[PDB]
Amino acid sequence: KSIFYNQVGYLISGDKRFWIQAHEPQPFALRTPEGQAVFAGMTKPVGGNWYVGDFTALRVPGTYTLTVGTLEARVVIHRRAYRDVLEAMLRFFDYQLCGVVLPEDEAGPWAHGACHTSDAKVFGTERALACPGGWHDAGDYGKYTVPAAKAVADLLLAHEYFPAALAHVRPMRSVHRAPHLPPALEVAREEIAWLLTMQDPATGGVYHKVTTPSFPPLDTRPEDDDAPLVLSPISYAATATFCAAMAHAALVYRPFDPALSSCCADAARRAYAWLGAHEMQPFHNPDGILTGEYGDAELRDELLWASCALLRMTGDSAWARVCEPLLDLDLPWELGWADVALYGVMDYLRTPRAAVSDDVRNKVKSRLLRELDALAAMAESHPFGIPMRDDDFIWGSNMVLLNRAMAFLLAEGVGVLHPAAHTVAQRAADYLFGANPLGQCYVTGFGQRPVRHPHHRPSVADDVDHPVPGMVVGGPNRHLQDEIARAQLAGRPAMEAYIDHQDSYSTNEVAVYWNSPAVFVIAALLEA
Ligand SMILES: OC[C@H]1CNC[C@@H](O)[C@@H]1O[C@@H]1O[C@H](CO)[C@@H](O)[C@H](O)[C@H]1O
Ligand SMILES: OC[C@H]1CNC[C@@H](O)[C@@H]1O[C@@H]1O[C@H](CO)[C@@H](O)[C@H](O)[C@H]1O
Ligand SMILES: [Ca+2]
Ligand SMILES: [Zn+2]
Repeated sequence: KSIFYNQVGYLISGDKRFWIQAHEPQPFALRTPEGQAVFAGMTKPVGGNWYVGDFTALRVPGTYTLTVGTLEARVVIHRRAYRDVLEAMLRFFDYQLCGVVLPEDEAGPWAHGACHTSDAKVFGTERALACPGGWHDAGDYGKYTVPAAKAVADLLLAHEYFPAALAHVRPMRSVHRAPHLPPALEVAREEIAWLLTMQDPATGGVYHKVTTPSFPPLDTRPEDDDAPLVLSPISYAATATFCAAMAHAALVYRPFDPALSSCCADAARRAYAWLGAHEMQPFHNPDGILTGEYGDAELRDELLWASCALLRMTGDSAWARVCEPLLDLDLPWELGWADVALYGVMDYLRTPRAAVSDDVRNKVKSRLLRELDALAAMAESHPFGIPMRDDDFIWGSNMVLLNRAMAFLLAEGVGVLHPAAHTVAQRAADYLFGANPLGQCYVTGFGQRPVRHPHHRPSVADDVDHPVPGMVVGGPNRHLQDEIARAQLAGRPAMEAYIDHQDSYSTNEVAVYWNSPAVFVIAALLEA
């Protein structure tokens, strides 16, 4: 029996809330560290056992003691409460670096030598290839094209939308090339550079992944993983998500790295030439390969994103001939990793009005507004005010929640101003930081109940005790898709289907595409 609140803190000019399981409204106070009362209010019902306490009006920064009943919590008010967590969430990408020496001056206890240096065999051939750099996908050391495209798309979007907030954070600056680009672009260049090695120079097709034939033991240090590396076959999705992320990078890097920008635009075109010459065939793990499949039977949403990305890159009206029919389909307007349509929607809507049908544009703008209203309706009925239903608590539910928060924020930039946008973003950060039924801070190294045992090979393998900070875990998953979850979590409601245990990969794994929308959301809150 306790207080559920944002364990990282609150913004001076932002919404401040706490939750408790109660039966009636209770008086509550916020005190200074000495004990003097500064704010007083009454709790109020929100659904079931849930009562809220809103202390938004308390604008004087500081470390306050919140008291309700006999319970006590330590809360923090600061003009930049989330800067530290944002910096850590952005440094996670530098911790995930493959084939790069991470020095102790930058990485501290989690420093290591260059891992996965050896070349990879192209599956079913004797041909080898060097595909170095990039990020280890998650808790495993695999490098997967499809989810990598989402991680890049998100960081580029965060820099485009919130560069002022991102300017206050510092990545592992000493491992990147000089002159130093803005923080998010410096971190994302590494993954973009790697992604280019994945494209077949012969055809323009992109390899789905570069992984060892199977998952090594959970206790493997990055440099001790020495099984042969295999390039899984070229896939439609890998190629289409690559084209999309590459054209986006071409626009963003134009004033910062013109050579990379040019290199990315040509790589996107060749990848689009591959799409029109090939069939929409889903990927399936070939015999022997037992690593993450990242499969998807629906590939029109990837074509939509790759077309719209090139439409925004070129600014050519000719591309709308291909976008506009795809924009008419009943595809889920989502932010990945498998349903990517919203990225295409965004790219289309952020293209000059002259190159698009003003009527298709309005229909697209209207669908998005209805989509936001549906997310807003869910948040209005959820006691934590998050656009979530019990059935949305799936594998990587924190990404579902963050992508939804991110959907509201992206829309603010294409004239779709929902009155719920900022509340939803605040509630999503509160949830992530401990305002959930488990009182769990879903980020490592932060809050009073941080994640101590994630499914992360460098954090399990090392003898440090504390895991790498700034890692966002998948979160509660009702399907119980691992032995530890099947064992400990049967019968538990959707939001409580989480376990802080290293073997629970379905609720406790970390990932590059789970940290990326967190970076967007946190930067949005700081900026506004
Ligand atoms: O479900 C597949 C994996 C999700 N990403 C990283 C992997 O570590 C997860 O996989 C499995 O790793 C296990 C945990 O040690 C090992 O037990 C298994 O034999 C793999 O399925
Ligand atoms: O758990 C994060 C990923 C670690 N590397 C291997 C991938 O299989 C893991 O991914 C997720 O895989 C799941 C199994 O197909 C899919 O259910 C999830 O939506 C992915 O996050
Ligand atoms: Ca898809
Ligand atoms: Zn590596």
